[PDB]
Amino acid sequence: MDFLDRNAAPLNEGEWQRIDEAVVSTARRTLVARRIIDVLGPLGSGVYSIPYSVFSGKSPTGIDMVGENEEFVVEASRRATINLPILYKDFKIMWRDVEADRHLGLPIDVSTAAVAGNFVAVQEDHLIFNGNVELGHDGLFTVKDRQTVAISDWNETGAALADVVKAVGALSQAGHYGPYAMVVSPVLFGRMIRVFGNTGMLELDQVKALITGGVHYSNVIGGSKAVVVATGSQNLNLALGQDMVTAYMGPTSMNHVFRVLETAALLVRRPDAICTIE
Amino acid sequence: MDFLDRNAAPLNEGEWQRIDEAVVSTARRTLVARRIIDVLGPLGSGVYSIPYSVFSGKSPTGIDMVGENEEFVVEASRRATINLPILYKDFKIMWRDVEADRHLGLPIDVSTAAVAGNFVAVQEDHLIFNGNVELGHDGLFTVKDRQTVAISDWNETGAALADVVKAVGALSQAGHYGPYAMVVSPVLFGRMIRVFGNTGMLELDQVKALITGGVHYSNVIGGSKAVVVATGSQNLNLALGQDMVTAYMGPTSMNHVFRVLETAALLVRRPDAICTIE
Amino acid sequence: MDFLDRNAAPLNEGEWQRIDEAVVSTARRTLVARRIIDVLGPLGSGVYSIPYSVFSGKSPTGIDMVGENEEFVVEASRRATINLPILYKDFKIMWRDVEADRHLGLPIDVSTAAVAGNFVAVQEDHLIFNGNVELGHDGLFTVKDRQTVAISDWNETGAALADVVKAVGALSQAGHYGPYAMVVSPVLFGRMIRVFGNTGMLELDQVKALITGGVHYSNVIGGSKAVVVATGSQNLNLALGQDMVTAYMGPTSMNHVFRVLETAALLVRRPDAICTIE
Amino acid sequence: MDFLDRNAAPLNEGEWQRIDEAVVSTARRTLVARRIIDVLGPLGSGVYSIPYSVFSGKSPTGIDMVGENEEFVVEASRRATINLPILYKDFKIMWRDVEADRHLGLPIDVSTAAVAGNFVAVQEDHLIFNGNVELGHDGLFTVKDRQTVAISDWNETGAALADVVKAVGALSQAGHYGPYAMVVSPVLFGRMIRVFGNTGMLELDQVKALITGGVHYSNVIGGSKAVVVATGSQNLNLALGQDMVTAYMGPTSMNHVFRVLETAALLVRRPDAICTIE
Amino acid sequence: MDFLDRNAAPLNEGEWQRIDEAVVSTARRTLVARRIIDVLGPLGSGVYSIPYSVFSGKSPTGIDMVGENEEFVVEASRRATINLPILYKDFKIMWRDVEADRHLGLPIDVSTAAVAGNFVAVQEDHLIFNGNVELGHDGLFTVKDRQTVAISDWNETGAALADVVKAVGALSQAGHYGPYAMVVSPVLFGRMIRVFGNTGMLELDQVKALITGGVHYSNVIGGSKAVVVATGSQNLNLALGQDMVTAYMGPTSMNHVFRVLETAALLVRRPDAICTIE
Amino acid sequence: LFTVKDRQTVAISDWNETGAALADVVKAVGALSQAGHYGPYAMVVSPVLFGRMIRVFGNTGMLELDQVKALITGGVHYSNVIGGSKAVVVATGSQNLNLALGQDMVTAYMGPTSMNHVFRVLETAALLVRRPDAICTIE
Repeated sequence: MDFLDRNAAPLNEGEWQRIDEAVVSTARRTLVARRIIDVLGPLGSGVYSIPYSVFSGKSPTGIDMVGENEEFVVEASRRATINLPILYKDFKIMWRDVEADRHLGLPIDVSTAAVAGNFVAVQEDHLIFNGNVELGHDGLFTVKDRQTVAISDWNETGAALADVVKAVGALSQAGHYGPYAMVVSPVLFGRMIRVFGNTGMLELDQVKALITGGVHYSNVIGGSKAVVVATGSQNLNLALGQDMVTAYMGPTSMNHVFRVLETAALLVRRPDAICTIE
Repeated sequence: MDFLDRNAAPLNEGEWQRIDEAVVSTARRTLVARRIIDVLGPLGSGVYSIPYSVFSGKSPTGIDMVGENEEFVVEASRRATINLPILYKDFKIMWRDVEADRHLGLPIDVSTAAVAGNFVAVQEDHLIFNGNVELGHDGLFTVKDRQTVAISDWNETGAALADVVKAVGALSQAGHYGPYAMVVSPVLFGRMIRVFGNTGMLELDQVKALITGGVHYSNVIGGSKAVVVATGSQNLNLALGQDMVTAYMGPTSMNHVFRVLETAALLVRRPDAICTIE
Repeated sequence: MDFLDRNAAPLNEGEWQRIDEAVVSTARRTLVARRIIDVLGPLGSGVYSIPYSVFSGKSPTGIDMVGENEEFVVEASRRATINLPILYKDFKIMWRDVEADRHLGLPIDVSTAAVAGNFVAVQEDHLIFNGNVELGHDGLFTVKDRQTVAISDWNETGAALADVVKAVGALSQAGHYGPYAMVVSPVLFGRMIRVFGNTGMLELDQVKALITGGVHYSNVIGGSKAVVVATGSQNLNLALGQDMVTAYMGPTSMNHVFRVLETAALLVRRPDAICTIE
Repeated sequence: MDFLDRNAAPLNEGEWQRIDEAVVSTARRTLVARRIIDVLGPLGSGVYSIPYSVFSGKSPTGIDMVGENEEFVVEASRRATINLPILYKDFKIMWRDVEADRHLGLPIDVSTAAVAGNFVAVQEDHLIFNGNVELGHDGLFTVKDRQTVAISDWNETGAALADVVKAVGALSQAGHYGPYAMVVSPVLFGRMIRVFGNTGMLELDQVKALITGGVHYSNVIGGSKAVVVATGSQNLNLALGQDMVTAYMGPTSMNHVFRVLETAALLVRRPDAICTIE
Repeated sequence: MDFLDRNAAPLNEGEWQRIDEAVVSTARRTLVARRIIDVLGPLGSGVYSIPYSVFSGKSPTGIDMVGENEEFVVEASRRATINLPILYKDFKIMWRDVEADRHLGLPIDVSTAAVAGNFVAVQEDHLIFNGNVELGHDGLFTVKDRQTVAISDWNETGAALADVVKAVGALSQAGHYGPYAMVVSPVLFGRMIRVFGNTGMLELDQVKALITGGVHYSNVIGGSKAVVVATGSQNLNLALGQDMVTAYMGPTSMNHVFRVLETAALLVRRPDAICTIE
Repeated sequence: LFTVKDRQTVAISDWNETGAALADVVKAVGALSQAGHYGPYAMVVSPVLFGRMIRVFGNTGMLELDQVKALITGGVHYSNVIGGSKAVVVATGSQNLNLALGQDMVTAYMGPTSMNHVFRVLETAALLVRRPDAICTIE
């Protein structure tokens, strides 16, 4: 394999294991998507593209004593295909710090790696929620066949629950029963909590009664928007390629340079399972 | 056995284990019934019908120093019998994807299986709650000897708690003490949460105090209805036959074709334990 | 051979044995034609068409002291070829019945196989007597030079003997001495069970005394028709390719489908050896 | 098995051997239906219900050169289930008679056992011919799609033969040929004992010459009734769960109670195989 | 591999050997594109898509004494992906012909196989030259950045040579030297068969003396059209996933269906290597 | 080939003109292309017509027969049995036509008559017109 040429770096196995931990544990905290979008794979380092079906059509289910029908198939409305981009960010580790570790035992400050891990995961969320124009990707706020609901004035105490009930209505019309999850921009999340009124309860918990998969803010979603997602590998997956990892790129100047790379793409297999409120 | 002729498919043991997981984990999330109706069996692949007792009559319990009575039996009001239908839905796996897996190692996208698992489980819920006319089955909203309560206007803050107290009254009159569970249509679930009033509490939690088995929405229950169920193998079971499984059916065209099949039926042994609100 | 398969089928040997026995035993019960007409063959599955000779004309015959002449040759009035169709019907054995046998112990319902056997035997019967229009076959009621005898009203006692006498006159006038056989539409066969005059045996018994090859009936013969045949492997043959057999065809849906097939054609070698009472 | 067992019962092997034989030899003289209908199985003591197929409808057969078409599949007009009742009576052997037998040789009184065997055999016969309304079991006289013939007086000579001719004239024209069988009520069976014309054998012996599979009568059948049956497991079976057997139900006071029981039901696979003269 | 396999198919090895050869030897006479373009691979049955690089642009080269500068890197004008279609047709061998072959030596009719091989080869040729709009596959006549020449009549002498000179005068001046190749429509290919002036060889043989890599024609190409190609894998390849092969798709009725399939697409790495005369 | 009812046909031109025979072959190959048949085509011509193809095709300065032989890569042929002005164009190969031989041409001894030895040449042959639309007749 060895594109991940960790043999040529100076960092010993302990320093690698601590870099990998400082990346992974920063991913786990930073990502919102992998809380509501299930991982597919990881597939392998070399996979450049995925063929995947779109199951955008509703169809009946077979029910009989014996099984005398063949019309009760599921058939792809189309076999789409998607290329897996690279998300990457780079951090230096100064050669003096490696020398200090290897002689004195003052250990490498891997927080540079953790900051790269954050700046990659932020981009991963941005790709997943907002899509990306220039790669020709689509995301939950761009995929064209999705459901949509016109957002009401969420400064009124009746608004957000009603709009959630509209969204779950439109998902139920598609035949996507629960469990639903929802992700909300901070501009609206700071309203669901803010218009409790004299009725004296947070709308966030009122909605969390219905949207049993939970609600999240994400600063990545610009402006007033929300998206309701019927969760599961039946509807979406996040296809990883090669999971979030740090690569060595040789030195530049005397310093060492490393790259965090991540090759993930969003498989929206069922746009009818997505309902944006916007 | 080998009606489940998984020897003839190309998919290796790993690809089968991942299909089985992608089915089972989709069932577990999708089903509401198996949360409030206990499984019976699975009985076996070959069982076509079940004889089962109806215990619809209340009777005294023996209490003595020694045991000098024989009138304190439980006797079936009738031995009914029910045929176990097949629920099924089919999905293709394209031969190219199997070739890609077996050579490149780009793995089978089993989400086709998961989508079939969903479209079967949705039908299983539909059969259990709404019955099925043409199989001659009955369900919780059709079984004829059940209790019933006239639903009030649940747009009023007093309504739903009062109607639940009526329903638990009528169950207690049958001698079905708790724990009760309740399933509610979304049209009413979006009202129990919506008429908190200035008293500023969700009726859903107020009812969840009394209906300690919990409350669920299910889009399967059309219109304004609810059903209250005194849970347990003493009152109901879901008899499986052969638990939710995927079968291979040979190829059609070059493609492979698979079937999810499930043979379950609802044993309403005690209609007096069911009380619909409608 | 091995155009059929025994081995990919799910059935064990005892099930094949019961299916084949139920087929052969329904054929014997139903193949009226193979009582009055000899089987040529069965020649084998590979035979597709057969050349045969028709001797409709009559010719001079040699009487001389030395035998000088050579004009006296048997000339086939036409020499022809007939194609052997397939006669087939498919019966479907449900997977659940195999599963019940293999685990519970209830034997297979081979009644479907017996009904397929009957529908094949009846199709062969209909072919032999009436002939398939699309294939351009000739049947005993549609061959061109047969002795047409006008039928009288068999409600008069002795009329069926009178018309049998007419038919056996017409056949005897054509070089076809006995033993004749006759097949009767059953509405007339019931009308032949009368005590004949003062005679002290049935009109059926007088007819059998005259038609020593026996009287039969079959559903296919149109209302109030009958046919008298001057039997023997000269005057007529039935040519069999593959004799009636069962073949598996793989699954359809998930149920096992089996085919009963036979290849048969009527060789009317002497169109004068046939008399239809109509 | 062991639902019946003989180790608990008091009797020595010879007393069982006599009680069994005194049952069986009283049944045999009374079982009429088992003469005209094939027994299926007996399938097993625990067989509670049977799936079976009813071929009321008719469909075309394949006649074509290559056999391309697929439509020519045998389809049951309905698939049905039957529930096997228990037929039984309880006969009590008083303990003193046994205790006498052990010491004074005076035989066990078996006459109660013979009476139970008679009552069971009579109930079997009645269930088969007349059916039972509570169990919803149609009988040979009451199945819906049976053929029917408006009976004449049978007080002319030949009217019984004429109606038998009508009945064979309606099993034929409906796919069934012989060997037929028939059962008549005794009032009519006497009216069939006439010398038929100048023929020197009884009209009963004519009807037997036409109905070669046997003519019987049972006092179970009321008024002017007869049923004509196209014999053979392709059409009808008597399905036996438990063939008639004696079971020890333990004591009562100190007397011994034994049960004769039988489990038996009529499978009517082809309704048109039945014709009733009525 | 095993997505196609021959153990399930009925044929003996010689019947496969003849059916394969009757495919391949009918393809060979018809494959024109494979004469003018290099086959790449075949890469593998499971190769679903290919990344490839399009060098439309031009950039400076390093010419300097030390080679200090870094800018002189080859950059693709775009990086692109192509999805390999399946090219196929289904040809049916009727079971009777095989069964005849086993018993009477009459050969399997291979002519259907040759017709399928022809239709596949024709579709390959059409896909390469003309492209397919639904798949979005540009062809040699339709790629955007190809060179073009406004055709003359070709009804003067030398006009075909003059237009060929224009085409080589536009592959040269664009980085491509020979050996060129060319394919013309037959209407024009006939118009190239003139004796060229006083020269004593055909104008076709002049064009072949200039276009040493070969001149061909295919009826697939409509009207006045010709394409001139700078051969070699540096510019174009035909990428093959599966080279043309026969696959057994199982039975249908009892007949055998076989599929000829091929997976193939045109890689246009250098668009300027193509010039169309049109 | 000249009788099968589902065959393609072209109206024959006056081959006493120059180029008319090539133009008719162009029509026939057009109709076979429209039918979905590509070459190698073959052709057979009555000698009364075939001789009319041995002309200088025109300014092209070569024989029209060599033009047709370049367009019809199975070659032009002629026969006695194609009576009058007719030609047939055929998309060759077992995919379209076959000639089935039972017994390929052989001599058999029939014995003496009078005393002169009689011999019989025999053959069994029939035409498998597996695709009538693969035939186009110019007539």
